[PDB]
Amino acid sequence: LSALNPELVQAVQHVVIGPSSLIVHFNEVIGRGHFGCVYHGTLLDNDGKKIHCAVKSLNRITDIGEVSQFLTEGIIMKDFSHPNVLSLLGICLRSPLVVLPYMKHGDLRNFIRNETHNPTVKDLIGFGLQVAKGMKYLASKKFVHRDLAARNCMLDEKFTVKVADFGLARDMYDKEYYSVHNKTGAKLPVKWMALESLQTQKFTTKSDVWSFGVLLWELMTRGAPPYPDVNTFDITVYLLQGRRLLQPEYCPDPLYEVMLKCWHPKAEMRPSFSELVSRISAIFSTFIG
Ligand SMILES: NC(=O)c1cnc2ccn(S(=O)(=O)c3ccccc3[N+](=O)[O-])c2c1
Repeated sequence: LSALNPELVQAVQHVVIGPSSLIVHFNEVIGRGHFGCVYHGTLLDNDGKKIHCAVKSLNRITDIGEVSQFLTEGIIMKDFSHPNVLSLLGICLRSPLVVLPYMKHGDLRNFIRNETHNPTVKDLIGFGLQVAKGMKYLASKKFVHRDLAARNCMLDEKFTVKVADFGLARDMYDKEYYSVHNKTGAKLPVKWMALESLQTQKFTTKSDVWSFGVLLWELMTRGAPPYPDVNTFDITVYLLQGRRLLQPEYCPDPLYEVMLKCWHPKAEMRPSFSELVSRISAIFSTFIG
Protein backbone atom coordinates (compact mmCIF):
# COMPACT_ATOMS: atom_id res chain seq x y z
CA LEU A 1 0.00 0.00 0.00
CA SER A 2 0.89 3.71 -0.08
CA ALA A 3 2.50 3.96 3.38
CA LEU A 4 5.54 1.90 2.23
CA ASN A 5 8.99 3.50 2.26
CA PRO A 6 9.84 4.31 -1.40
CA GLU A 7 13.55 3.43 -0.96
CA LEU A 8 12.59 -0.02 0.29
CA VAL A 9 10.17 -0.23 -2.66
CA GLN A 10 13.10 0.67 -4.93
CA ALA A 11 15.35 -1.93 -3.24
CA VAL A 12 12.85 -4.77 -3.78
CA GLN A 13 11.96 -3.82 -7.42
CA HIS A 14 13.99 -6.80 -8.75
CA VAL A 15 11.94 -9.25 -6.65
CA VAL A 16 8.50 -7.89 -7.57
CA ILE A 17 6.46 -9.81 -10.13
CA GLY A 18 3.88 -7.65 -11.92
CA PRO A 19 0.29 -8.90 -12.51
CA SER A 20 0.79 -8.90 -16.32
CA SER A 21 3.45 -11.62 -15.92
CA LEU A 22 1.60 -13.82 -13.40
CA ILE A 23 -1.48 -15.98 -14.00
CA VAL A 24 -2.85 -17.55 -10.80
CA HIS A 25 -5.59 -20.19 -10.78
CA PHE A 26 -7.47 -19.10 -7.66
CA ASN A 27 -10.43 -21.51 -7.91
CA GLU A 28 -8.39 -24.58 -6.80
CA VAL A 29 -6.29 -24.85 -3.62
CA ILE A 30 -3.25 -27.14 -3.85
CA GLY A 31 -1.82 -26.45 -0.37
CA ARG A 32 -2.80 -24.73 2.87
CA GLY A 33 -0.75 -23.24 5.66
CA HIS A 34 -1.52 -20.91 8.51
CA PHE A 35 -0.46 -17.66 6.82
CA GLY A 36 -2.08 -18.62 3.50
CA CYS A 37 -3.58 -20.95 0.95
CA VAL A 38 -1.48 -22.13 -2.01
CA TYR A 39 -2.48 -22.23 -5.70
CA HIS A 40 -0.97 -23.29 -9.01
CA GLY A 41 0.18 -20.45 -11.25
CA THR A 42 2.23 -19.78 -14.37
CA LEU A 43 4.92 -17.16 -14.67
CA LEU A 44 5.69 -15.53 -18.01
CA ASP A 45 9.47 -15.00 -18.14
CA ASN A 46 11.78 -13.00 -20.46
CA ASP A 47 11.09 -15.44 -23.31
CA GLY A 48 7.31 -15.73 -22.83
CA LYS A 49 7.56 -19.33 -21.54
CA LYS A 50 5.33 -20.64 -18.74
CA ILE A 51 7.30 -21.33 -15.56
CA HIS A 52 5.04 -23.51 -13.35
CA CYS A 53 4.70 -22.07 -9.86
CA ALA A 54 3.08 -22.54 -6.49
CA VAL A 55 1.60 -19.21 -5.43
CA LYS A 56 0.84 -18.42 -1.79
CA SER A 57 -1.60 -15.73 -0.68
CA LEU A 58 -0.54 -14.17 2.65
CA ASN A 59 -3.85 -13.79 4.46
CA ARG A 60 -2.98 -12.46 7.94
CA ILE A 61 -1.15 -9.21 7.22
CA THR A 62 -2.89 -6.51 9.27
CA ASP A 63 -0.46 -3.57 9.17
CA ILE A 64 2.16 -1.91 6.97
CA GLY A 65 5.20 -2.82 9.13
CA GLU A 66 4.57 -6.51 8.56
CA VAL A 67 4.69 -5.75 4.82
CA SER A 68 8.03 -3.95 5.10
CA GLN A 69 9.58 -6.88 7.00
CA PHE A 70 8.10 -9.10 4.24
CA LEU A 71 9.87 -7.10 1.47
CA THR A 72 13.11 -6.81 3.45
CA GLU A 73 13.32 -10.63 3.68
CA GLY A 74 12.25 -10.97 0.03
CA ILE A 75 15.44 -9.11 -0.85
CA ILE A 76 17.59 -11.43 1.31
CA MET A 77 15.94 -14.69 0.22
CA LYS A 78 16.18 -13.80 -3.47
CA ASP A 79 19.99 -13.92 -3.19
CA PHE A 80 19.94 -17.46 -1.68
CA SER A 81 20.55 -20.07 -4.38
CA HIS A 82 21.37 -23.80 -4.08
CA PRO A 83 20.14 -26.95 -5.93
CA ASN A 84 18.84 -28.37 -2.64
CA VAL A 85 17.11 -25.23 -1.43
CA LEU A 86 13.76 -23.93 -2.70
CA SER A 87 14.16 -20.63 -4.50
CA LEU A 88 11.91 -17.61 -4.41
CA LEU A 89 10.83 -16.54 -7.90
CA GLY A 90 9.44 -13.35 -6.41
CA ILE A 91 6.47 -11.55 -4.90
CA CYS A 92 3.30 -9.96 -6.36
CA LEU A 93 2.19 -6.76 -4.60
CA ARG A 94 -0.31 -5.22 -7.07
CA SER A 95 -3.40 -10.15 -0.62
CA PRO A 96 0.37 -10.16 -1.30
CA LEU A 97 1.54 -13.30 -3.15
CA VAL A 98 4.73 -15.39 -2.72
CA VAL A 99 5.80 -17.04 -5.99
CA LEU A 100 7.71 -20.34 -5.69
CA PRO A 101 8.72 -22.98 -8.22
CA TYR A 102 6.12 -25.72 -8.47
CA MET A 103 7.31 -28.99 -6.96
CA LYS A 104 5.78 -31.92 -8.92
CA HIS A 105 6.12 -34.48 -6.11
CA GLY A 106 5.08 -32.23 -3.23
CA ASP A 107 6.51 -32.45 0.26
CA LEU A 108 9.06 -35.15 1.08
CA ARG A 109 6.92 -36.65 3.86
CA ASN A 110 3.78 -37.18 1.76
CA PHE A 111 6.02 -38.54 -1.01
CA ILE A 112 7.50 -41.29 1.17
CA ARG A 113 4.17 -41.98 2.86
CA ASN A 114 2.42 -42.55 -0.49
CA GLU A 115 2.00 -46.31 -0.81
CA THR A 116 2.13 -46.39 -4.61
CA HIS A 117 5.81 -45.39 -4.37
CA ASN A 118 8.66 -47.72 -3.36
CA PRO A 119 11.68 -45.50 -2.69
CA THR A 120 14.50 -47.85 -1.72
CA VAL A 121 16.68 -47.53 1.37
CA LYS A 122 19.36 -46.06 -0.99
CA ASP A 123 16.85 -43.54 -2.43
CA LEU A 124 15.74 -42.58 1.12
CA ILE A 125 19.30 -42.03 2.24
CA GLY A 126 19.82 -40.03 -1.00
CA PHE A 127 16.94 -37.72 -0.05
CA GLY A 128 18.60 -37.18 3.35
CA LEU A 129 21.96 -36.57 1.71
CA GLN A 130 20.35 -33.86 -0.44
CA VAL A 131 18.76 -32.27 2.60
CA ALA A 132 22.16 -32.08 4.29
CA LYS A 133 23.62 -30.46 1.17
CA GLY A 134 21.03 -27.67 1.30
CA MET A 135 21.48 -27.28 5.04
CA LYS A 136 25.25 -27.12 4.49
CA TYR A 137 24.52 -24.21 2.14
CA LEU A 138 22.15 -22.41 4.51
CA ALA A 139 24.59 -22.85 7.43
CA SER A 140 27.40 -21.45 5.29
CA LYS A 141 25.22 -18.34 4.93
CA LYS A 142 24.83 -18.46 8.74
CA PHE A 143 21.09 -18.83 8.37
CA VAL A 144 19.18 -20.94 10.96
CA HIS A 145 16.13 -22.78 9.57
CA ARG A 146 14.41 -23.54 12.93
CA ASP A 147 11.81 -25.87 11.39
CA LEU A 148 13.59 -28.57 9.44
CA ALA A 149 11.38 -31.60 8.93
CA ALA A 150 10.34 -33.89 6.06
CA ARG A 151 7.04 -31.98 5.68
CA ASN A 152 9.09 -28.84 4.95
CA CYS A 153 11.26 -30.33 2.20
CA MET A 154 9.91 -30.52 -1.31
CA LEU A 155 10.64 -32.86 -4.25
CA ASP A 156 10.76 -31.74 -7.92
CA GLU A 157 10.10 -33.65 -11.16
CA LYS A 158 13.71 -34.96 -11.14
CA PHE A 159 13.54 -36.06 -7.44
CA THR A 160 15.80 -33.28 -6.28
CA VAL A 161 14.99 -32.46 -2.65
CA LYS A 162 14.53 -28.77 -1.83
CA VAL A 163 14.69 -27.51 1.72
CA ALA A 164 11.68 -25.19 2.05
CA ASP A 165 9.53 -23.44 4.67
CA PHE A 166 11.82 -20.55 5.50
CA GLY A 167 11.89 -16.85 4.64
CA LEU A 168 8.72 -15.70 2.88
CA ALA A 169 7.50 -19.29 2.55
CA ARG A 170 7.68 -19.94 6.31
CA ASP A 171 4.46 -21.46 7.62
CA MET A 172 2.91 -24.32 9.53
CA TYR A 173 1.91 -26.66 6.74
CA ASP A 174 0.94 -29.24 9.36
CA LYS A 175 -0.33 -27.57 12.52
CA GLU A 176 -0.64 -30.86 14.44
CA TYR A 177 3.08 -30.82 15.16
CA TYR A 178 3.31 -27.25 16.54
CA SER A 179 2.68 -26.27 20.19
CA VAL A 180 2.54 -22.91 21.95
CA HIS A 181 4.92 -22.03 24.79
CA ASN A 182 3.28 -21.17 28.15
CA LYS A 183 5.36 -18.01 28.65
CA THR A 184 6.30 -16.63 25.18
CA GLY A 185 3.59 -17.63 22.64
CA ALA A 186 6.01 -18.95 19.99
CA LYS A 187 4.90 -21.88 17.82
CA LEU A 188 7.13 -24.86 18.46
CA PRO A 189 7.56 -28.10 16.46
CA VAL A 190 8.56 -29.74 19.75
CA LYS A 191 9.32 -33.28 18.58
CA TRP A 192 11.96 -31.95 16.14
CA MET A 193 13.53 -29.49 18.60
CA ALA A 194 16.89 -29.84 20.29
CA LEU A 195 17.05 -30.23 24.05
CA GLU A 196 18.37 -26.70 24.66
CA SER A 197 15.72 -25.17 22.35
CA LEU A 198 12.98 -26.77 24.45
CA GLN A 199 14.55 -25.56 27.70
CA THR A 200 15.71 -22.04 26.80
CA GLN A 201 13.99 -21.44 23.46
CA LYS A 202 17.38 -20.95 21.73
CA PHE A 203 17.99 -21.91 18.10
CA THR A 204 21.28 -22.39 16.26
CA THR A 205 22.68 -24.33 13.33
CA LYS A 206 23.50 -27.13 15.81
CA SER A 207 19.76 -27.26 16.72
CA ASP A 208 19.12 -27.51 12.94
CA VAL A 209 21.42 -30.58 13.15
CA TRP A 210 19.26 -32.12 15.88
CA SER A 211 16.19 -31.73 13.65
CA PHE A 212 18.08 -33.23 10.70
CA GLY A 213 18.60 -36.37 12.78
CA VAL A 214 14.84 -36.57 13.37
CA LEU A 215 14.35 -36.03 9.63
CA LEU A 216 16.64 -39.04 8.86
CA TRP A 217 14.57 -41.16 11.25
CA GLU A 218 11.44 -39.99 9.33
CA LEU A 219 13.09 -41.18 6.12
CA MET A 220 13.98 -44.57 7.52
CA THR A 221 10.42 -45.14 8.78
CA ARG A 222 8.97 -43.78 5.51
CA GLY A 223 7.26 -40.91 7.34
CA ALA A 224 6.07 -42.41 10.60
CA PRO A 225 5.42 -39.79 13.35
CA PRO A 226 8.25 -39.46 15.93
CA TYR A 227 7.57 -40.37 19.57
CA PRO A 228 3.99 -41.56 18.79
CA ASP A 229 3.38 -42.56 22.44
CA VAL A 230 5.03 -39.56 24.05
CA ASN A 231 2.70 -36.62 24.60
CA THR A 232 3.82 -33.24 23.20
CA PHE A 233 5.05 -31.75 26.50
CA ASP A 234 6.36 -34.97 28.09
CA ILE A 235 9.08 -34.85 25.42
CA THR A 236 11.53 -32.62 27.32
CA VAL A 237 11.45 -35.04 30.28
CA TYR A 238 11.69 -38.04 27.95
CA LEU A 239 14.89 -36.64 26.40
CA LEU A 240 16.31 -35.37 29.68
CA GLN A 241 16.11 -38.95 31.00
CA GLY A 242 18.65 -40.00 28.33
CA ARG A 243 16.20 -41.52 25.85
CA ARG A 244 16.09 -41.16 22.10
CA LEU A 245 14.31 -42.41 19.00
CA LEU A 246 14.75 -46.17 18.52
CA GLN A 247 16.57 -47.44 15.46
CA PRO A 248 14.11 -48.11 12.59
CA GLU A 249 13.81 -51.72 11.33
CA TYR A 250 15.49 -50.88 8.04
CA CYS A 251 17.90 -48.21 9.27
CA PRO A 252 21.50 -49.29 8.69
CA ASP A 253 23.58 -49.14 11.90
CA PRO A 254 26.08 -46.51 10.70
CA LEU A 255 23.21 -44.15 9.83
CA TYR A 256 21.71 -44.65 13.27
CA GLU A 257 25.06 -43.63 14.73
CA VAL A 258 24.74 -40.50 12.55
CA MET A 259 21.28 -39.77 14.05
CA LEU A 260 22.43 -40.33 17.59
CA LYS A 261 25.34 -37.96 17.04
CA CYS A 262 22.78 -35.38 15.83
CA TRP A 263 21.01 -35.60 19.20
CA HIS A 264 24.09 -35.21 21.42
CA PRO A 265 22.97 -33.12 24.45
CA LYS A 266 25.94 -30.78 23.85
CA ALA A 267 25.21 -28.69 20.75
CA GLU A 268 28.92 -28.33 20.06
CA MET A 269 29.57 -32.08 19.90
CA ARG A 270 26.92 -32.61 17.21
CA PRO A 271 28.35 -32.96 13.70
CA SER A 272 28.21 -30.14 11.18
CA PHE A 273 26.23 -30.41 7.96
CA SER A 274 29.54 -30.53 6.07
CA GLU A 275 30.51 -33.63 8.13
CA LEU A 276 26.99 -35.02 7.59
CA VAL A 277 27.32 -34.60 3.81
CA SER A 278 30.64 -36.48 3.92
CA ARG A 279 29.52 -39.36 6.14
CA ILE A 280 26.08 -39.81 4.60
CA SER A 281 27.51 -39.72 1.07
CA ALA A 282 29.68 -42.67 2.21
CA ILE A 283 26.69 -44.56 3.68
CA PHE A 284 24.56 -43.91 0.54
CA SER A 285 27.46 -45.25 -1.59
CA THR A 286 27.43 -48.68 0.09
CA PHE A 287 23.89 -49.62 -1.11
CA ILE A 288 22.79 -51.15 -4.45
CA GLY A 289 19.10 -50.22 -4.83
N1 LIG B 1 1.09 -28.07 -2.87
C1 LIG B 1 1.78 -28.26 -4.01
O1 LIG B 1 1.39 -28.98 -4.86
C2 LIG B 1 3.01 -27.49 -4.04
C3 LIG B 1 3.88 -27.51 -5.09
N2 LIG B 1 5.01 -26.75 -5.07
C4 LIG B 1 5.29 -25.99 -4.02
C5 LIG B 1 6.33 -25.19 -3.78
C6 LIG B 1 6.04 -24.69 -2.56
N3 LIG B 1 4.91 -25.14 -2.05
S1 LIG B 1 4.31 -24.74 -0.57
O2 LIG B 1 4.47 -23.54 -0.23
O3 LIG B 1 3.01 -24.95 -0.53
C7 LIG B 1 5.00 -25.70 0.73
C8 LIG B 1 4.24 -26.78 1.13
C9 LIG B 1 4.66 -27.63 2.12
C10 LIG B 1 5.86 -27.43 2.74
C11 LIG B 1 6.60 -26.34 2.48
C12 LIG B 1 6.25 -25.50 1.42
N4 LIG B 1 7.25 -24.47 1.16
O4 LIG B 1 7.54 -24.14 -0.01
O5 LIG B 1 7.84 -23.87 1.99
C13 LIG B 1 4.45 -25.95 -2.95
C14 LIG B 1 3.29 -26.71 -2.96
